Amino acid sequence: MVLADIRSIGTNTIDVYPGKDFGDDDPQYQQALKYDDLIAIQKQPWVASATPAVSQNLR
Amino acid sequence: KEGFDSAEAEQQLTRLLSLRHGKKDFFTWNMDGVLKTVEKTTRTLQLFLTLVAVISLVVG
Amino acid sequence: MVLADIRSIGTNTIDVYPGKDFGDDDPQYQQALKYDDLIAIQKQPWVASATPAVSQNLRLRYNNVDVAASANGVSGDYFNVYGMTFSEGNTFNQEQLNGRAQVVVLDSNTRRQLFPHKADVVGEVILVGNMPARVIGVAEEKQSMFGSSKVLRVWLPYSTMSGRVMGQSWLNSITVRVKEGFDSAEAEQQLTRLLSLRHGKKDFFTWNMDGVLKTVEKTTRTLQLFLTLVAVISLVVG
Amino acid sequence: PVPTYQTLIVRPGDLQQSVLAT
Amino acid sequence: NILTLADMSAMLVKAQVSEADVIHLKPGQKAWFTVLGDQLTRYEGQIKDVLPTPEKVNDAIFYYARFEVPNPNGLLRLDMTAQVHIQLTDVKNVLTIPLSALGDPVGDNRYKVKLLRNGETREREVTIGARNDTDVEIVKGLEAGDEVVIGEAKPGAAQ
Amino acid sequence: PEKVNDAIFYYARFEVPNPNGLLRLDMTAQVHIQLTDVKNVLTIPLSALGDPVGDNRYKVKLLRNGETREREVTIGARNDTDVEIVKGLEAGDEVVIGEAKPGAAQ
Amino acid sequence: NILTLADMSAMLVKAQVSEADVIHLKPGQKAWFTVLGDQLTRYEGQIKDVLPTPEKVNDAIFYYARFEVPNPNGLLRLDMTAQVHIQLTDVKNVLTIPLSALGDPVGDNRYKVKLLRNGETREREVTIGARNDTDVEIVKGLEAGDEVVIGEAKPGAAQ
Amino acid sequence: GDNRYKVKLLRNGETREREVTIGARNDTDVEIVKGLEAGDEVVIGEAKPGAAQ
Repeated sequence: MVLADIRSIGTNTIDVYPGKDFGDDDPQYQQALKYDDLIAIQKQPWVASATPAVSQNLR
Repeated sequence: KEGFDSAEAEQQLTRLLSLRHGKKDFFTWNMDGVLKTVEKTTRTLQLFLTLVAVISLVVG
Repeated sequence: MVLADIRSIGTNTIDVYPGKDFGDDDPQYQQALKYDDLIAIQKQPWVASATPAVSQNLRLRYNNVDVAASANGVSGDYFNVYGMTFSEGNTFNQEQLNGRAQVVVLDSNTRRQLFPHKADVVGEVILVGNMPARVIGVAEEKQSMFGSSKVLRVWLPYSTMSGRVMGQSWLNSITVRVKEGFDSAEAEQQLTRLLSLRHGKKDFFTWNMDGVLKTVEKTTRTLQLFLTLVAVISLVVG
Repeated sequence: PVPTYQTLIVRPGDLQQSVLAT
Repeated sequence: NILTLADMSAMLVKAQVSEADVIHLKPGQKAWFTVLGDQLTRYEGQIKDVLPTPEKVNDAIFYYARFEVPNPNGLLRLDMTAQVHIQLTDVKNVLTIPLSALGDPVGDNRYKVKLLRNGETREREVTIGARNDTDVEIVKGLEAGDEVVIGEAKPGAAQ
Repeated sequence: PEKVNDAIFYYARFEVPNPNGLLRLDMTAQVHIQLTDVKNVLTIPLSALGDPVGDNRYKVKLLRNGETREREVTIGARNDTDVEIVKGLEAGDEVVIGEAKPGAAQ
Repeated sequence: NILTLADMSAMLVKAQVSEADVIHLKPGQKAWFTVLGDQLTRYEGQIKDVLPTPEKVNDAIFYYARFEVPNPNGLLRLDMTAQVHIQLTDVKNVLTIPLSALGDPVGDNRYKVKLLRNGETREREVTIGARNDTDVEIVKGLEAGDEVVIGEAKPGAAQ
Repeated sequence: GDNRYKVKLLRNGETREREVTIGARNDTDVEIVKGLEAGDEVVIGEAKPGAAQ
């Protein structure tokens, strides 16, 4: 039960962190990330998939 | 995929992103390996519990 | 062991929050949170103590090495109540908490970068942001957590940070420790009403710790129940 | 458990209060 | 603005002391400073005065002060960072307790454990007035030459 | 008034004498203003309050019957310790400041 | 502003050296640079001078320096990024210690075990400020030709 | 980030790296101009310098 709950995440994530780490601000604020990259990023055969992720609040 | 190890490729992707971008920056957090170790942990708990139980039962 | 790791954060803590909850931005960005607010907040008898919290990453020039680093305006009970071990030096007196000394705590790793020499830390001064700061204490991490890949981190009395290198009244949060062995559920709503009072609106947004504490306690003791019971039953069968 | 204690020899010192500034 | 000019025969420093300490700082008090880039090469001189008009960086007001350092050899580029030590008073022939091991009951009373010749640590209440960035000028309750368990002190604890 | 984002503010002025040349310009200054007595009236402890709507103000209290009962009250003045209560509660009444329950006998 | 003009026959560079090192950088010192887009095609020349007026980027003050690279071929577009290696010094007839072997006691002291003619190794404290990515410059502290234990250094321990 | 070692396999069956200069970083493969001979096998997977296969 617990293992299926955990491995439910796609085996389990390598989210891009363009800064330093979770506590970072400005270098993390500046971001050269490109979805175009995902092309060659997906080029590696072992990579079953890799996906875009972004979000924001709005009124 | 492949059942492939998380420990590998991330370093390949490390240099990869160190290339496709001119500088290291992606600074991503490791996958699956945490699942690996927690799996070893839980199965280890299975080992302790089931083994002491069965030993006690043999004592029975 | 595990509880000591958990109760290492004592009883209790009501960190003050803006906005709504953890994910909020602008309402959370704005903070109607005077540190003065703590006065009446500390006035409540059931409270044992309550402390301010704030933090700011900033560039740090020094001799030759010149890099930005995160920093943390906090209580002197911080490393104390966390029980965090010191690489060197001590925390600070409340008197010198009022003294606004340029004393400061740093990562051991930060020293690793700053000091290839491994020179003695105490009495040395390094500017933070702009203000010079006479470093003294530095503390070793009390956790492994190597996967955290921790970066540069720094600690100040909050009075100095929020004060003479920020000046804002609105700190990031305020720890609130109850006395009496008092329940987490009760009074937190009363403090909620308190913020519904001293502020005119629903802005408490705080999280809490005997809830999760007591429940994981029941959980672990429950594990003790299952394990010890099945064991003893099997042994009686023996 | 060693009762070892870090310690110092107090002496009639002279005040060095001055502070600093960027 | 065609072109700016400047006289570098002598360099002025803007020492931005915090507003909390500006009440002191009597003119002509002697002070010294040093640049980050040369690590250890002390410069020194008289303080000149205090600027009447403050400017702030968001939080916390700051007040300037000036020196008049000589500039041989063409060193010291404009707007170079410079750490600055301003001098407060030097009362002497008096002990000051390191803050590392202070005990402060009530916030007024002040116990302090110290090692004895017996090897027995024992605390004493002490009164203290003056306080320092690093220590506190004790006035009563402890003799000079006393061993003082700066680390992990407890009362009554023989070592 | 000149606002600073949230909350409007209003100024007030003194005229302090300045001997000895002290007090630099734009120095921070903590300020106490005297308000006034509002005596001859009950003031409720802050914890004791029941505060529905944020307008309404029920107040559970103990009766001679030993049964608690709330009374809605009007309260304007507020203090760090208590709040003034002009109406809705008689003097000499006990007030179940702790673990109050409306309609409940003790 | 109808239009603008520029003499593209000599491309001046704005090498923004940090304030920590501006105290050095003596004029006429030889230096070289390279662009990101051509990877490996070194350009080089004399340093010309240093600009008196710094311009900060929030944190950390910086000071410019200029060269005078020839520009044939019509290459080198304006405001191109350029990595810059400014010759710090050309010290010579002087020993340097490999980084792997050196020990660094206290925070200033530097023990360095060396083989002796006796064949018994002995450490020596050495004074070193100058340092490179691969080595630390030792003007003084070790007699020339002494062998040094690059690995597993042990004072007083013969090989 | 300047130097470019490249482990390859020899006829000996022993792998050996060679430092190489490379200009173009074409998206599929980089363009090596020097430091490696043609016809050489290249241990693209799980490479180890100085290691016989």
